[PDB]
Amino acid sequence: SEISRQEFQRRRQALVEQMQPGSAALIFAAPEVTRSADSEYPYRQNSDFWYFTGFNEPEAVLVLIKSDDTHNHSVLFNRVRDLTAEIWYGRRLGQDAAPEKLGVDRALAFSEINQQLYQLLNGLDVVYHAQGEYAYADVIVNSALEKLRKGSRQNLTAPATMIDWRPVVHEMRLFKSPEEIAVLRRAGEITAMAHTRAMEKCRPGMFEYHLEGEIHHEFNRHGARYPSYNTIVGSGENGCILHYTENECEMRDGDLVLIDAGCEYKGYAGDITRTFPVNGKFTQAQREIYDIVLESLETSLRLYRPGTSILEVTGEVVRIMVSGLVKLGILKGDVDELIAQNAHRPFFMHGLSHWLGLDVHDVGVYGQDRSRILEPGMVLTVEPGLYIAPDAEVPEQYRGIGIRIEDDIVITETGNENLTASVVKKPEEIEALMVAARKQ
Ligand SMILES: [Mn+2]
Ligand SMILES: [Mn+2]
Repeated sequence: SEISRQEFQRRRQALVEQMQPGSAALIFAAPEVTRSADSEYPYRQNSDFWYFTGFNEPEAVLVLIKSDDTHNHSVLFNRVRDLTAEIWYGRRLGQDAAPEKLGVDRALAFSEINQQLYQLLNGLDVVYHAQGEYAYADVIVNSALEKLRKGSRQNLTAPATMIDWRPVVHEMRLFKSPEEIAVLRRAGEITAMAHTRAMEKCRPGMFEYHLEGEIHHEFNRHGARYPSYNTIVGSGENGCILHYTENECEMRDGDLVLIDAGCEYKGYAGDITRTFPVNGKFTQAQREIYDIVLESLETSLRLYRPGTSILEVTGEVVRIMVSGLVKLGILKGDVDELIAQNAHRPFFMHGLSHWLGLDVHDVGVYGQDRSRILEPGMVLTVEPGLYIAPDAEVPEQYRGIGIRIEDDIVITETGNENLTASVVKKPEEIEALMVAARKQ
């Protein structure tokens, strides 16, 4: 699945629609990033730029100009085609194929941007710019405006009003279209298949990074070349570290292993977290902590729908965590009192949900304490967890236990759709899965 050319145009129009007459929106592409010396990291396009263009190239600037309520055109600045640069690095689009390929009106050379941009801005009243996003962008836009302020003798005028378009654009990215939901849906299946794979390959003696390998390979097998974020494979005490990415330790029999890994498919992120026994059989202590986290997840999945909020559902989860923690001796006291004093924080110290989209931790306003009312189109993760420090003053059997069980969902008109439910989470199911795999 993917975003059709019709859709990028629709997005560009949706933004233009909100623009004031006599203005221009400048959206810059992401700079190339060094990994070491004359080596660069696999290029990743700025998410906002990509959202409107789907163009995976550096040194590109999309300009949307709006004259009035029905008159608007677009200018794209991108790299000039060049034969030496194309024999070495990859094929470029160039100004000639650009207008047709990217659905833009005019396509100029990036090398000409400083000679061209001020001409495009001259005479307008407003210019939408994400000031501070990129330093190279700030230099360009500022000198275009300084040329305009300084050239009144040449009859040039600079738009006195600058407006950040991020709030507007991010508010748009917050609500997914059916096309996007279809992409994310695939991102979910791919990530789910990867998680199922790790569970089936896991054996005591294997290193944590080995499961990172199996996960990344499965991503690749379905056309998702890169992970949306750095893979977490924390076994034993490592599972207590939220973003444990070193994955350097040998997975031992008896310990649990928490895998937090997601694929990047057509620019969209997949978040899945699954915790399971390295040996395929949960101990009673492990099962006791797991059940509380699983109930938090299952209940939240049941609760999430239009009308509620992340804050509201989180309350139901805190309640479940405290109740369960008291029953095991991890917490001591009256449930309602412990709740009121937020007694779960030393064990569950992060949010229950984040927006999900082009960025794992997607854009979009949450509202104070993430209280915003959920509406159809919003896509989020559902990820309860309990991390009992190795030196926590609680019954020994719970020390060094880290468990998270994260699903990705879409708020539908009546409830929500679970994009990552194709990878098992119930303990009997996880055990059955691992046992079936260990035959062969
Ligand atoms: Mn997440
Ligand atoms: Mn995650």
